Amino acid sequence: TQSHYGQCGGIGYSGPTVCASGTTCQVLNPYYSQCL
Repeated sequence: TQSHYGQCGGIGYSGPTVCASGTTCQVLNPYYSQCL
């Protein structure tokens, strides 16, 4: 799973798109999404 402040992933990311419980996957850029 994607750790806090890590890239959950935007378009193109096929792995841990799920963020750690409590953190929100925020798609900042279409390809860069971070777990805040």
